[PDB]
Amino acid sequence: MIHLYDAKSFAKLRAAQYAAFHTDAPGSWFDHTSGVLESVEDGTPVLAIGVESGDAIVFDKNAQRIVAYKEKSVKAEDGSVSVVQVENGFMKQGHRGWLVDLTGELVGCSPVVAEFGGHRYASGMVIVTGKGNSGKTPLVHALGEALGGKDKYATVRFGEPLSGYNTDFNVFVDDIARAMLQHRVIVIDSLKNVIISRGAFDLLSDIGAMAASRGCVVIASLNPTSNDDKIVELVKEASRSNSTSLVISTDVDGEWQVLTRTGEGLQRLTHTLQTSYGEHSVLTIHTS
Amino acid sequence: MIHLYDAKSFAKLRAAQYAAFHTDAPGSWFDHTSGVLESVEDGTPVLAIGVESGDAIVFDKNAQRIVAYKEKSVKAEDGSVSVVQVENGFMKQGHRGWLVDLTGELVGCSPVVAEFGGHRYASGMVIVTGKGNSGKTPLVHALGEALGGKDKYATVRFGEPLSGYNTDFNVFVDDIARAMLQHRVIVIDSLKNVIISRGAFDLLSDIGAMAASRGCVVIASLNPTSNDDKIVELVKEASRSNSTSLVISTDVDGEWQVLTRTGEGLQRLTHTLQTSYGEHSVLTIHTS
Amino acid sequence: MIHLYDAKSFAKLRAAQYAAFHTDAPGSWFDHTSGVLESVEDGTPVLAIGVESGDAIVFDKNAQRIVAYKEKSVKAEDGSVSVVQVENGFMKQGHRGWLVDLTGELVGCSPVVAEFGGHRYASGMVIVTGKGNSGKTPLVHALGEALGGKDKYATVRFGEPLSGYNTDFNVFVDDIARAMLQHRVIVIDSLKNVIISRGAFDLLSDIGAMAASRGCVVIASLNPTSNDDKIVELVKEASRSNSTSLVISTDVDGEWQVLTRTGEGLQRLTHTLQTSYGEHSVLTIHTS
Amino acid sequence: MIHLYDAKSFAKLRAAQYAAFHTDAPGSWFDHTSGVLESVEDGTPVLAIGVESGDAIVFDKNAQRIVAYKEKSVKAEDGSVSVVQVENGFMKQGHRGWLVDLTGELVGCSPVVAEFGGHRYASGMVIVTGKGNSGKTPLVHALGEALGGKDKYATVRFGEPLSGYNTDFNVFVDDIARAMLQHRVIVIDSLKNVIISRGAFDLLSDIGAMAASRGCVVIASLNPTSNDDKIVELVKEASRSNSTSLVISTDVDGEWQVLTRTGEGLQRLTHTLQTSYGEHSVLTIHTS
Amino acid sequence: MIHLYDAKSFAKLRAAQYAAFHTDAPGSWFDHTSGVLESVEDGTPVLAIGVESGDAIVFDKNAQRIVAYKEKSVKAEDGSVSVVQVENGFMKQGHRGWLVDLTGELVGCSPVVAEFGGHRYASGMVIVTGKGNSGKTPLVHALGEALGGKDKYATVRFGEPLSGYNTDFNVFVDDIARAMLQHRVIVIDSLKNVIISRGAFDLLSDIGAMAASRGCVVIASLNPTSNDDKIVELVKEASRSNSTSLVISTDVDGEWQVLTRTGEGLQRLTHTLQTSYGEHSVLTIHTS
Amino acid sequence: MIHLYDAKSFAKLRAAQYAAFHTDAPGSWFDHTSGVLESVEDGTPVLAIGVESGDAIVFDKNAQRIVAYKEKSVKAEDGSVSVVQVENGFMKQGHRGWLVDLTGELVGCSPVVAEFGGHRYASGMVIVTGKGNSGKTPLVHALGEALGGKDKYATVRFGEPLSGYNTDFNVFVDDIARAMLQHRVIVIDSLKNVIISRGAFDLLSDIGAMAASRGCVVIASLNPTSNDDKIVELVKEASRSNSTSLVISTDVDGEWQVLTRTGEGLQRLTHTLQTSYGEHSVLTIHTS
Ligand SMILES: Nc1ncnc2c1ncn2[C@@H]1O[C@H](COP(=O)(O)OP(=O)(O)O)[C@@H](O)[C@H]1O
Ligand SMILES: Nc1ncnc2c1ncn2[C@@H]1O[C@H](COP(=O)(O)OP(=O)(O)O)[C@@H](O)[C@H]1O
Ligand SMILES: Nc1ncnc2c1ncn2[C@@H]1O[C@H](COP(=O)(O)OP(=O)(O)O)[C@@H](O)[C@H]1O
Ligand SMILES: Nc1ncnc2c1ncn2[C@@H]1O[C@H](COP(=O)(O)OP(=O)(O)O)[C@@H](O)[C@H]1O
Ligand SMILES: Nc1ncnc2c1ncn2[C@@H]1O[C@H](COP(=O)(O)OP(=O)(O)O)[C@@H](O)[C@H]1O
Ligand SMILES: Nc1ncnc2c1ncn2[C@@H]1O[C@H](COP(=O)(O)OP(=O)(O)O)[C@@H](O)[C@H]1O
Ligand SMILES: [Mg+2]
Ligand SMILES: [Mg+2]
Ligand SMILES: [Mg+2]
Ligand SMILES: [Mg+2]
Ligand SMILES: [Mg+2]
Ligand SMILES: [Mg+2]
Repeated sequence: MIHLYDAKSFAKLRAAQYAAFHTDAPGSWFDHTSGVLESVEDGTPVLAIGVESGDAIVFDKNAQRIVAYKEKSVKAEDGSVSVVQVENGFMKQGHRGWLVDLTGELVGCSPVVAEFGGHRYASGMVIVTGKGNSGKTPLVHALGEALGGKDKYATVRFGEPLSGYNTDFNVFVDDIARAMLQHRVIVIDSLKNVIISRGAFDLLSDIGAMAASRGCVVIASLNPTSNDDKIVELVKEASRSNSTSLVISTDVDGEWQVLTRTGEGLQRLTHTLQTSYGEHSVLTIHTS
Repeated sequence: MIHLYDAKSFAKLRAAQYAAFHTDAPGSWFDHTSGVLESVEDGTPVLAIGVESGDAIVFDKNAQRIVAYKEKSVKAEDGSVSVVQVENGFMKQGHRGWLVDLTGELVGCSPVVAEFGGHRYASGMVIVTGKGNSGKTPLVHALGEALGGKDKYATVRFGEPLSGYNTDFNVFVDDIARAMLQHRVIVIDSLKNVIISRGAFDLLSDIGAMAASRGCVVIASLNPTSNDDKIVELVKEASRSNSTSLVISTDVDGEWQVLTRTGEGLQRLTHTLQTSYGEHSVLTIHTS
Repeated sequence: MIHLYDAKSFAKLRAAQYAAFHTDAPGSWFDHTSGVLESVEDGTPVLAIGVESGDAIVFDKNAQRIVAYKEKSVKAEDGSVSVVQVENGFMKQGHRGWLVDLTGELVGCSPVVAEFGGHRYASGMVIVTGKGNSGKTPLVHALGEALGGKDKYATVRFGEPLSGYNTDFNVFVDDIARAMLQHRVIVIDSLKNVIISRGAFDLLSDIGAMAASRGCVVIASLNPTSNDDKIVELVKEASRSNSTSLVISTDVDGEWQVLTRTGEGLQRLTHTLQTSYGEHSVLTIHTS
Repeated sequence: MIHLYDAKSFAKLRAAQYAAFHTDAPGSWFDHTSGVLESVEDGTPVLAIGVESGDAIVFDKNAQRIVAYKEKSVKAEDGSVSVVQVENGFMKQGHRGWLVDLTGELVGCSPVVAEFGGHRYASGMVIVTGKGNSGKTPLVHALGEALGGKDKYATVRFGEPLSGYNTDFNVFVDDIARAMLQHRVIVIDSLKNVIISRGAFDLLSDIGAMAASRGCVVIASLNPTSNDDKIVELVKEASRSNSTSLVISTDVDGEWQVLTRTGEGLQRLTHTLQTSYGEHSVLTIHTS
Repeated sequence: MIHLYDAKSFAKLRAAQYAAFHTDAPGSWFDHTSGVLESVEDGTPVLAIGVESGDAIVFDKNAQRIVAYKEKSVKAEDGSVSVVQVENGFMKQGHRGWLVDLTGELVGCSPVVAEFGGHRYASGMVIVTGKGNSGKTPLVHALGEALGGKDKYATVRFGEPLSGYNTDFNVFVDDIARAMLQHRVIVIDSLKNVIISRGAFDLLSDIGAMAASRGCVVIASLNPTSNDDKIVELVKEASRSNSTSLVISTDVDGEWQVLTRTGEGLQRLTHTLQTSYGEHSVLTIHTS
Repeated sequence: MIHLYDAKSFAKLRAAQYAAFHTDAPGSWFDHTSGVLESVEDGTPVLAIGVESGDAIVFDKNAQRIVAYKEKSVKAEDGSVSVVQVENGFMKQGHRGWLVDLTGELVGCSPVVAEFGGHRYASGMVIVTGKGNSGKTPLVHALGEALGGKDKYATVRFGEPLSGYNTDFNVFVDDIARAMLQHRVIVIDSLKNVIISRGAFDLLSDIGAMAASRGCVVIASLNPTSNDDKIVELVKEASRSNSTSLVISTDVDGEWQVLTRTGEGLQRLTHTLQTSYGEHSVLTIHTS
């Protein structure tokens, strides 16, 4: 919905957004939205996501697809009306994204998802990309483990000529919905096949916000299949745009740069990462 | 409708347009159209706006969508006939834009929306853009506050990987209609995802005029996701074209230029803005 | 229809075409076609024009849209057959353009629409364009007044972020049909939003001839939203092509060049225009 | 249909093709096909031509459109089967082009259409083009008169902002069919609006052969609306390709070059033309 | 179908393919498939070829189109199933290409179609192209005669502004099917209008193989209508790709180069051709 | 489905993936999935693959197309639900790829398909490409024989102007499904005609993973029909992307480089190949 502000309420909002990243307990936001989701009435649509065609499928709090749901409406504080209707396994009415309010008046944040190596990481979309054929896969997985911390991280595999990899876009989105609905730390191996169909385009556009709202982090690998020219710069551009945080390779081997958007209109941060390989290509991110 | 003129009536028109920006009390035009809107018969369509598909949805004076409305016509002074019909929540007949006359014979104006720091600002579409990754978001919000003055400004959020941001174009237009129907000062955070679908294209084309007619100002952020080359110049071009006023960054940090179209065939004005950051990235525009 | 010629009839045609611009009383052609139109049977389709989709709407001599009209045919001298049929507010049968013969055997002319400042001006399409952000709007209006002479000129407003401006293409064409059917001098403020949909493309293609045939002049503003490069030259090219006359800005401030096509295969003329601003940006074209 | 050859029959064919241009009486071929057409059964489809959409309309020997024609077939010498069927004013079955055999075994010719100034001219498509804004219209008309000789030439007007010009593609093709069915010399003023829709594309592809087969000549003006760069060379290229003969302007004023294809695999000829203007821009081609 | 191989069967295959070009009696393959075709049950579909739309028409051994054919299936050695069904004159089921097995286990060959001037020529698609406006038409016909030898060669005419030339793609494919079904040597004058519609694209893709399988040769003219730049090189590229043999012009007048693919994975051969003109542009290829 | 990991389970996965290529008995994975497939219930869909249109056809364990299959669902460990439904010979419900789990928890592998010349080769997609018109066909076949070892390799022929070659994309995919379902080593001669339709695009995207999952290797020829410029580098790029292993030609004649992806996030290997020709172009890869 839309929000109204004057100098005073605006200053309160910014402080709140600033706190959501800098002072809130890492992962607290995720815990909060988890509570919101489980309090939702059984059978209630909570998430709509677009499929390849452009239509969208709907899920409930248990990551189960909703096939039929008689039209229902809701009136917001803003005075706007939200309406949802699922028919024949497709959203007849409604919009893509979260179908229940997780944020409330607190919007425009990059909820702290985790803390590691002396740095706070934001939830939302995190694109790992840069100089082709580098160690992007090893890096997303190490990051997945580090940010998961005490928790296991979820892995969504898509579009790679390796065993067991799904290459059907509709299964892919189904995997993403389940992931964001049930896990704080998520890895998507190769966004290569997405970058275009309507559903695919919808994904670039919706994922970051969906994740940021849930308070989860989606760490996606994006190796520029394109040339080895300054075309990567265009990819890196289209990435800072659709991402909450960016992670790109550098001149120095094993080194990556992390560019984080800490929130709406807030300062963008940058810190470095040093990594090394161990047995069976398991990558480790040096902390201290 | 069309209007006829001879040297004398034309000179009267120009003086009137000139007055609408230079001498009218700031915000008076908004107040006037507000009165026109509330005098409208209950259930009467007042605004039609295109959705992604290209079809358009219709609203009444209370920003409530009209779903069914039996065909009805009206005969203008021009002799032309206006017809509106809504069926199944879509305009069966009519046109995009205001469905009731707010301007009358006084057209081609840039109604003064507010006065601040010794400068008058025009209503209509205001695009804030320029050298990528600058302080565009902080700037639209400060401007929102400044022009709102005694009033709160409305904020429409769209297409950013931040928490609570809607990424569905149809919700977006719904948010814009409600805003222009109820608030004089409006901020749209990121027009990035719009720039293309038919509805999106319709938006660039219709917004400025819809706002100018209402007498409200829509301050939209437009960070060129494109290259960091002279591609921004093309964006800045496509912006002077669809905007009533333009605000672009300069060589000097914190400094912006405001290019205003004061009205049909009237002189274009330019003045400078100096800004600075405070706590939690709240931007302040220096007045005196 | 098609016309046959031998050296002698051809010479008579050229003399007639030459006369239609050089010796006929300015505006006499308009008066003539007005008479032809009013003699048309009531309810008879006289003008068909394409809408955005590509379909076309039909009007009668009073600029009223025809919604239903049972198929009817006519046999020309050429032996060809003209057929018109309107159903559900759309041309089921027929062609775009004038649906009744206004020209007869006298075709390929640039009927003199007016005389001013010692120069004769042709009817048809007149595009005013050149070096971006110049005084194109002030210029079309001054021209509108000058060529209107004793008569008021009609103003069609479209696609500008100013108050009261229509931004819906279908209303636009409706405004153009009414204008050409009832006024000898017409101004279209901004063809910017047209230059593409089928209806829009149809417009560039049909307007000049429709106007030339009616004997009216359509003075359209065309500010190249494009770059500030030699892209304007391409616009200026696409303009000499679809126009009867061209008006472009020069190196010298306030000066414009008028390139006129005086008729089929006839000589193209060029003369200069000196202008200056007065109060409220009202432009004046210096005569003597 | 397809034809079989051995060295001997091939040599006979080439001699025949050579004769069709070099020794046959100018215009004899046209006379011959005229006889073939008038011997055709009444109501029999003889010519099919594509309209803008891609569908095609059918005509009889009197240039009257056929609206309904029950399926009918014919077996050729080749063993192939020709089938025609018209329903609802459109070819349900059949192909574009001549629907009755005018050529027989004698194909691949450029029938001499006329002789003038000591040169033989071929029937078929003749494109007049070159350096923009030159005297193309005056040139096609003089050529029309010269090649018409004792006969009047037919003039098809299309896509120019002049009075009486049709701008509807479907009327255009209707005009072309009637012309080729009834006149040996034809002028098409401006192919500018054709160069793209399916019908338009069909035209470039079919006209030359239709004309060559009939034994008539279609002299079309093609002023490159495009740049004033070496883009004209690309137009001149696309012209030698779809034309039987080419006529292009030179460095010298009033001078044109005529490049003629004398027949299948035969030598291409070139000769020069000197022209001058008289009263009312009537152009004259110097003979002796 | 698919074929299985080990080192030994593979070596047998290669020897067989090598034999099909180097030692088999020229034209023997054509004779063989002719026998296979005539042994086919009456009314049995034998060839399917795509029309402009993308659908395909079906023919029987006598080059007669099949309009209705009740679904029928066949089980191959490979275990795969072939199914054909024609309804309303279109392939409801089946695939493009030969509908009966002509090759068997012997695939990947370039059957020798003829011997002339001390060189063996392969069946399949032969594209004659190179430096624009050269003697391509004279060359395909001389080649047609030479390879036809004791037999007449068939000529398919398409897309040229000459008398009697078909310009309808559907008639064209109909002509090609009849040709390949009844003649060993075939000439297609101008593939210019094909190079794009689906049917046209299908043609480039299917012809070479259809011809190679039949054991006939299709000699097609392809004059690059494109620029006179290194764009011909791109055409020459797209030609080596879709052709069995390539024939291109050289620096020396009258000289051409013949690049032949002798078979699957086999060596590509090249030899030169010297030609000269006689009366009526009949070209002769010098043998001894 | 999605998989969850912590540092420990992740390390176990990587070791397992590493083992699938480095220590498992060559071809053991293929044998394993063969067992899984034959244990599948009769009539059960096991593989779905896209056809040109974009729809997909379904096969059972015997490579027989399924035409009708009443909707059926399955619940995975992940909690996700797999659903399949075939109607009118097309997948009404389901996804492209394997319809039964062959991998299980062991995903992201490059199963060793064979060992030869002291090197292990991975299953999945193998693209052979590089400097145009080289010995790509001889190379894929030698590789087919070498990797087949004790077994015969399967050969799928497509899009080449040679005898017996299928040029219909739908037959092609039918050939690929049968191959991957029944043979460990597969050769596809020319992917040239695929590189675009939806089905074709689906193929590039799905094949590698389908093969890797089955444990079979698809060796495809890809001669860049494109220029002879650095366009091949772009092809070589689009190839490393969709391939499990890459084989490209070098400066040295007969020499090729083999770039292998050994598994998810694992090290990429490179080794060289020396080859020579024998009789009838049979290529031999030098081992010792
Ligand atoms: N032990 C290692 N030492 C150095 N580099 C390694 C090691 N293990 C893996 N890599 C690199 O990690 C990458 C493998 O993961 P992959 O997903 O295929 O690559 P990418 O991130 O470029 O998409 C490769 O570029 C590979 O060369
Ligand atoms: N306190 C500050 N001092 C200097 N720059 C700031 C400060 N706070 C925010 N910014 C800048 O404001 C911008 C943040 O808002 P954001 O919307 O993400 O950027 P943009 O306007 O480029 O779209 C960033 O470019 C950030 O670097
Ligand atoms: N009094 C004036 N003196 C000089 N220039 C003026 C004056 N009044 C208006 N203009 C110019 O006229 C133009 C305003 O009309 P507008 O329609 O917005 O421009 P354009 O013709 O470039 O589309 C502007 O370029 C403005 O700078
Ligand atoms: N008497 C004349 N002397 C010199 N040029 C002339 C004369 N009459 C006409 N022209 C030229 O003939 C052309 C007019 O015909 P038009 O159809 O508009 O041009 P185009 O052939 O370039 O399409 C113009 O280029 C004009 O300048
Ligand atoms: N007797 C001849 N001497 C030299 N060239 C000739 C002779 N006869 C024909 N030609 C050339 O043969 C070609 C004619 O056949 P055509 O099909 O029109 O050409 P193309 O092969 O370029 O498509 C022309 O380029 C023409 O100049
Ligand atoms: N005996 C041989 N010696 C050298 N080169 C050969 C030999 N046999 C075949 N070749 C080469 O192998 C290739 C033939 O297979 P083909 O599929 O047509 O080529 P490509 O791999 O370029 O697609 C050709 O480039 C040919 O010149
Ligand atoms: Mg990766
Ligand atoms: Mg912003
Ligand atoms: Mg203007
Ligand atoms: Mg002309
Ligand atoms: Mg040719
Ligand atoms: Mg090959």
